[PDB]
Amino acid sequence: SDQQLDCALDLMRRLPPQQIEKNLSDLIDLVPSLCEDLLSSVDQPLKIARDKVVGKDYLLCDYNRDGDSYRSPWSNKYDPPLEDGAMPSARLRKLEVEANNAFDQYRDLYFEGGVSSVYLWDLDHGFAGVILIKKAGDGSKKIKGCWDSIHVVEVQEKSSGRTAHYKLTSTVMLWLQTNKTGSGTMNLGGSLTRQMEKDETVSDSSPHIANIGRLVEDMENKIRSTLNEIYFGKTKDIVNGLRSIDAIP
Amino acid sequence: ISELPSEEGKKLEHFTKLRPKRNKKQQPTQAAVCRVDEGVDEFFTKKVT
Amino acid sequence: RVSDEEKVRIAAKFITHAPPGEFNEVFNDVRLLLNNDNLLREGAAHAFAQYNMDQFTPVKIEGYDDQVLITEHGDLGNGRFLDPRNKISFKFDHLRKEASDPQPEDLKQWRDACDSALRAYVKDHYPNGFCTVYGKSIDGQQTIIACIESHQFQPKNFWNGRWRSEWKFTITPPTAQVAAVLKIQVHYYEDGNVQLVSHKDIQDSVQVSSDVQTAKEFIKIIENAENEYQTAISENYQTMSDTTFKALRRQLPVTRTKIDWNKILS
Repeated sequence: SDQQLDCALDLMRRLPPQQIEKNLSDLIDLVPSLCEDLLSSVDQPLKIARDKVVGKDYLLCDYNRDGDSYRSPWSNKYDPPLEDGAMPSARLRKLEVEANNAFDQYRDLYFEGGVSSVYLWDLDHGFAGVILIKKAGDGSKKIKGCWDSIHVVEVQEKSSGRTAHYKLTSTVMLWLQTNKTGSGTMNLGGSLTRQMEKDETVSDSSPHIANIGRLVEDMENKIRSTLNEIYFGKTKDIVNGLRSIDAIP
Repeated sequence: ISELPSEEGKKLEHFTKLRPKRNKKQQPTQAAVCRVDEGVDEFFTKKVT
Repeated sequence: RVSDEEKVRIAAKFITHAPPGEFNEVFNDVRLLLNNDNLLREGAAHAFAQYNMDQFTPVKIEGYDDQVLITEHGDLGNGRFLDPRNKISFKFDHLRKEASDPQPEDLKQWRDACDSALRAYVKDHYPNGFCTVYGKSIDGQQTIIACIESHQFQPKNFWNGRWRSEWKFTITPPTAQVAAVLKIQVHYYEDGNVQLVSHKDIQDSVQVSSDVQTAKEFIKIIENAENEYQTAISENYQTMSDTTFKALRRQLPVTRTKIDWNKILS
């Protein structure tokens, strides 16, 4: 059933990524024993909830889910309200709020809009975080686009504490669609994932959020490039090898 | 019925398996809670019929 | 929880949503998860056949050197399919995708002519295309149905793609009402899962004359439509590239340099 999980994950590399939500819930119905793991391994399009209390938006993912509730990085409350959901230590909550600000500036500089959310949670020897970002297009040219970032980072502090080890697993979902007399309906969707593993110095001048940010930055810069190569280059070249306007020599 | 031929060479690797884990207190009631996606239904239904 | 019935309903659903060239993998995955082969055999049975018929799965019949498409228009019932070119029934295995037991079979002249012009057309424009033409009566009216399937399977480089076109010319001389569905799917799955899903509908009305004359007009009409479709798709890719994508994430901030995280955290 480590074997089952694999098959499950293999299947999800293959079913139209556009229907991940319905496919995942169907998949868990098929193999319930994989519920907890399927929910933390299968990426879904990010959703947005309003945080009434502060009237700000935030992003949803298994990592801020408990019961059927999601926690706001603003007010730190669960919604719907939940009796004793997982919470960061007050220490961690403090850093988390600081990672939220830090990455709101990141979001701004690189996306010039969109939403961001950062959720941290405690680990035995360090912590983990997930940095989430969503940016939609304008609908200029009747083409819809949405960009989804999911950066899940593990941080291993060593007793020295002069350094830490960082495991970043990064996903971006890119979603484009259009209906033109052309052409007709066209939906180009999916996601790329990549891992990094680095040791960085943790100091007052080089803090965790700086280290993590720099990783998340190298990574998106990379993936942005590959998304551009894959979507509008590779899948394009494939379409044009199925059929040719010009008669074949 | 039995296992059919695969021409892929190697198994696919799932990176999200190895991510950090977050223990919850209350487990999900449903996989979803409370559009990417447009045109995709009719791709699997549209027919000259 | 759910019944074993709902389990196969789910299993079947997944199979029919298998991407081009990936039926075998999706099948292996589902069968392991269901973990009940006679439940699979029983329950997904309809799925296998739909998949091949929907996908316009092509098959070689030993003896003929024209490949034939599995399509619901060729569905003779009871495991068999028709090959209108060579006028034969053949048994077809939906999991192995093999034809067997070719047997003789019983708008002839128009399907023939249309067929000829279409083979010509397919061999010119589709690198690995095949086609199949049916002439039949649908609820009192005589119709030509021209299916085209073409694909490229590159499993070793984690990608597959397929074009299908399906054209229905229902003939009421001197007019023919034209309907067509065009479908393209591309899947690239290295370190991810990106898919193109496209389809265009066509409704039109056209002139009709003699078998041979008419056939050529039909093929010239088809060629035209499939160019607009393909061209427009290429245009979409270009607008997506240089307009929409760039509006999602900048390549660098406006400062033309990477972020100063020291400054950020101040």
